[PDB]
Formats: sequence, C-alpha cells, structure tokens
Amino acid sequence: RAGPVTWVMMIACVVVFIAMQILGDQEVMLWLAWPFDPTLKFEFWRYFTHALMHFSLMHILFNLLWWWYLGGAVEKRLGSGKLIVITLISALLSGYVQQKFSGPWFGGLSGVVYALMGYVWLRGERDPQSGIYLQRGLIIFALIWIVAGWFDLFGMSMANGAHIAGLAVGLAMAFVDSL
Ligand SMILES: *[P@@](=O)(OC(C)C)[C@H](C)NC(=O)OCc1ccccc1
Repeated sequence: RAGPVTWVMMIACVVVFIAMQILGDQEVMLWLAWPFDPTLKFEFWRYFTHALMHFSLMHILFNLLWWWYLGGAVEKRLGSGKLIVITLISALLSGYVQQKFSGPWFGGLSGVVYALMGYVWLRGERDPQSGIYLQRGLIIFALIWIVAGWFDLFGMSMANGAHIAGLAVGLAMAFVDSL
C-alpha cells in the first residue's frame, strides 16, 4: 500500500474538496488561499494550503492519480521525509510563481505533481542506483501533462506556462540529490 504521507495528502485534498462542494469555492479559498490581503500575511498555512484545493472533479482525480503513483514511489523507495520536503518546496515555490502571474486566487496539487514528475525522472536518469525512475510510457504521458499545463489545455485556466514552474523545482532538487 501507499505510505502515510502519500495517504494523508490524499485524504486532505478529499476532505477539502468536500468542503468546497458544501460551502462553495470562494468560502474555502477565503481560508486556504495564498494571502490576498496584508492582514493575512502571517497565516503561514496559506503559502501551502492552496495546493489542497481543486475546482472540478477531473482536477482532483488526475492530480491524485499522479500523486498516488509518483508520491508513493518516492515514499516507498526514498522515505516519507523526502516526499514531505519535495512537497513543501514545490507547493511554496510554485505557489509563489502562480501568485506573481495570476494573483492570489489559485489552487491545485499540480505544482507538486510537476515537481514529482521532474524529480523522479531526473533522479532516475542520473542515479539509477537510488531505485527511482520514470518508465518509458509514463515519461510520454507526463510530457503530455506538462505540455497541457504550458498551454492551458485543461479547460480551466489561461494563466500560461507558469502552471509548470514546479517542474523546474523538481528537476533542480533531483540534480542536487544526485551528488
Ligand atoms: P495545477 O492544479 O495548478 C497549480 C495551481 C499549479 C494544474 C494547472 N491543473 C491540472 O493539472 O488539472 C488537471 C485537469 C484539470 C481538468 C481536467 C483534466 C485534468
């Protein structure tokens, strides 16, 4: 089965997704979004909680599908702590990039997912002995996922190539870890 970190992230996104159906998106964004007013700047969770919010059925399924697989892969083979740190860094840095381009009203785990794509792939090609790698077929689908994000083929946003910032994060870390 999937480790505790993989598991807990899935529960949290589902719970949050439930709340959005009951309360509506705006109300949950009000509590979980990146700070959108100076008085909220010390509410630290907001720099991360944006990743827990999804705006359609397809949004959460596809994110959690990728997370389950790549997140689970990292946790099994590299440990819970690695997954935690990949997650915190990508959520924060992608969050920061998203905010600059699209403002503070955004959500989704895909920044983290792109980071996990970049990380797992790069780590596998540079450190096969680590036990992590992205299979040939999955590389193709991840690439299509990335392209989709660069070009806003998801039907959701139109805020451009910024959606894939996380990928640069994940690559960079995989570099650093392959030393
Ligand atoms: P991601 O959640 O965005 C963050 C804020 C960087 C990404 C752009 N969205 C995504 O991957 O959506 C998946 C999807 C959405 C609708 C239909 C199919 C798949």
